[PDB]
Amino acid sequence: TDRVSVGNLRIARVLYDFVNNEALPGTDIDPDSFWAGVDKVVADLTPQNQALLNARDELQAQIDKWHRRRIDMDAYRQFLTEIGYLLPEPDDFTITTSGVDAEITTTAGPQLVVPVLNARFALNAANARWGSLYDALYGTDVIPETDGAEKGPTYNKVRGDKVIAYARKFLDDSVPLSSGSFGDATGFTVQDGQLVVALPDKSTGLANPGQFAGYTGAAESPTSVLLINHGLHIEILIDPESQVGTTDRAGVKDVILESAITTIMDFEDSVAAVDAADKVLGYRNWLGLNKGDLAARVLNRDRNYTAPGGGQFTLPGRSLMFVRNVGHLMTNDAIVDTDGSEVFEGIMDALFTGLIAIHGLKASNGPLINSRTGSIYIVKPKMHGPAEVAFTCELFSRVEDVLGLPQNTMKIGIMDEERRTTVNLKACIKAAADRVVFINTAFLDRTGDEIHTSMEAGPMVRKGTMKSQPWILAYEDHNVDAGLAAGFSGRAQVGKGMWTMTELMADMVETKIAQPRAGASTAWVPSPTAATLHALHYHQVDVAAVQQGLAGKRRATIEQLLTIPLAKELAWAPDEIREEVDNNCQSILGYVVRWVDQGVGASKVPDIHDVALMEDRATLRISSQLLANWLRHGVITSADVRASLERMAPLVDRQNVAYRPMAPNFDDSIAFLAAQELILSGAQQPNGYTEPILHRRRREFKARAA
Ligand SMILES: [Mg+2]
Repeated sequence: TDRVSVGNLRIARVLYDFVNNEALPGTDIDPDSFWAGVDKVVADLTPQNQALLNARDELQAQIDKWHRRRIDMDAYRQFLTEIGYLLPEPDDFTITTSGVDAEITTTAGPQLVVPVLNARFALNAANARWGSLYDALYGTDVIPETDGAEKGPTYNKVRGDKVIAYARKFLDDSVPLSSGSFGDATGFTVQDGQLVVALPDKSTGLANPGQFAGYTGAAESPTSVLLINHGLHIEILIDPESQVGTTDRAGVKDVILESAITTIMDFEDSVAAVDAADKVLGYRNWLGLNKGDLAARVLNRDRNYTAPGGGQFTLPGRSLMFVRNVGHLMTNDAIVDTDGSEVFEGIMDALFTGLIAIHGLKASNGPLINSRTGSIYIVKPKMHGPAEVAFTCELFSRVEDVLGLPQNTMKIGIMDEERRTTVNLKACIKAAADRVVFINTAFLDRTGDEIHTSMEAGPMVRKGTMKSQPWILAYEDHNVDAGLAAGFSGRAQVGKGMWTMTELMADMVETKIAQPRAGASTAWVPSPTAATLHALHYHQVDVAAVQQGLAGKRRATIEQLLTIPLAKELAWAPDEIREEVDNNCQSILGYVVRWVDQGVGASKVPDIHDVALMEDRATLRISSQLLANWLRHGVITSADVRASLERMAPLVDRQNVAYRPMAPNFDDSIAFLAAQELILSGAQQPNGYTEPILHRRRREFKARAA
C-alpha cells in the first residue's frame, strides 16, 4: 500500500506529503527529525494510552455487577472509593498558567465552535469577533415578525426601525448618558478628548466617561464611535449618507459588537473524519487559519482607532482560535505500525495540529497572526479522570520536544463531560495546573456518560427531563466552584454548554443569560450571529463580579453528583413512551444520514417538532444510549425500535440536494443499518461512545463507491 515507512510506522502518503510540503516549511524543524519524534512518541506513549482505555472498561464492568444486585447511596459512594473511580480531593491550590492571551485570562464573552473541515464556516468564525447588531436583530426572530415587521424580499422599514430602537435601548443599558438616551441623540463629538452627545435641547456626556475608548474620523465629527463595557467593545458606525443613517436621528448606520472573542476550530464531534484523506482537509484548513491566508474570501486584519488621548492604537479583528483534538479513544489509519494496527488519533492530533500551530505565532510564514503571547490552545474532549489528564500533559511535553518549543507552550482546555472527571475535577485541574486555560460543562456528553455508567441500575428518565435532574444541576455549579477555587479569575476561562436551537434566537437571548449569571466567563454559540446576540449578555451581566461573590462557596456535594436519574418505577403511558422512542429515533436518523452518506458532522436537523437543532456527535450519544437503556430494562421491545425507525425514516427523507433516501429499502441503506446498530449494540459500546460504529459505517460507504 501507499505508505511512507519511517521507523515502526507506515504513514499514508497524502499525510506524509502534506506534513512535508506544507506544514513543515516555516517551522525551522528538520523533516527526518520530526518524523523520528512521531515514531518515538507513538512507541513510548501508546502503552499508557492503551492502559487508560482498559482502565475505563474495568470500572464500567465493576459498576455493572454492582447494579445487577444492589436503593443505597452511601455504599455506592464507598464502593466507587474502593475501585479507584472516586479519588481523594487534593489540598486547595492556584493554577500557574503563564503566557496567556487577554481573550482567555480576563475578557469574558461568547465562544464559537466550528467544524474545521468546513473551510467556509471556519473562515466566518474567525471574522466573527466583530458583527453587525443590526443584521443580527433584523434577520432572526429577536424582533417579532408581528406588526408589519415581517421579513420580505425588499428591506422592511418597520422592522428596521424596531431594530434601531432595540440597539438604542442596549446603548442606554450598557453605556449610559448623564441625562437622556441614545434615542434622543442627534450627533456625536469628542471635545477635550471626551465623548459628548447632542440632544434636541441640551448636550450630555458619558456618565462613566471611561467607557469611551476611541473613534475614527474627525474628533468634532467622527465616522465611528468606539466604546467599552465589561471588557467587550462596541462600535457605533456614523454615516448619514447610507440608506439607514439617512432616516436615523444621529446618522447611525449600524452597531458593531465584539462577538466571538475566541473560536474553537474543531476536529472532534462536529466533523466527519474517518480516514487519512479526511484528516488532511482538516489540517489544511487549520494551516490556512495559522498562516492567515485561508480563502474562499479572506481573513480580516486589525482594526485601527484613535484614542481620546489623541494617539492611534489597534484592536484584534480576528477571533483568538482554539483547536479541539479528538479524545483518547479512537485510532486513525492515517498511520499504521508494521503489524498493521491503527495509531491513536489523539497522539496524531497533538503532533500534527501542534506542528501546524507553529505558524500561528509568526508573520511571514504567512501574513496574519493568532496568539500574541506565544501559546497553543488545544481543547481535549472526553477525558475520564485525573490520570487521563496527566497523560495528555505528558503528551504535550513529548510533542513539545519534537517541535522544539519551550515547555508549556501547548495549553490545555479541559472538558467536563465525563462522570469520572466531574467527581475528580479538582484533581484533574491539578494534573493540568501549569497548562490549563479552560474548563467547561458539556451536558450532551456528560448526559451520555451519565446514562451509560448507571445503565444497569434501572429505567432512566426521558432526555427532555435530564436537563433539570439534580445530578446535572449539581454538576453545573460544581464545575464553577472548582475553577474559581483554583484561581481561574483573571487566569483561565470558566465555560458552559451550547445553544442548539439555531433559529430560536429570541429564546436564546431570553434564556442564555443564566450562564454568565452562573459565573461563567464563556459560553458556546453555534453561529457568528448567535455570538453577536449572545454578546448582549456580557454587557448586561458583570461576570467578573459574579465570579468574585461566588468565591469560596461550595454549592455541590458529592452526594448530589452521584444522584442517578432513574424514573419512578413504571410511571409513563404508551403514548408518551412511543413519543420518546420516535423522537429519539428522529434525532438519530436525521444526523446519521448526513454523517454516513455525506460525511457531514454537524447540521441543522429538524427534530420531531420541526425545531432546527444544530446536532453534533454528542447528541447521538444521548439518544442512542437512552433508547438502549429502555431496551435493556424492558420499557420497549426490539420490534418497537424497528417499527419506529421504519416509521420515522421516510419523514427524514422528506426533511432533506443530491441525497440518498433510506426508505423503503431499510436493509440496503448503510445509514439505516448504522442507525439501528447505534441503538441495538448501543449498550455494548465503550462508555457509550458512538465513534466506532460511526466510523466503520462511514468507511463502509466510501468503499461502496468503487
Ligand atoms: Mg462532548
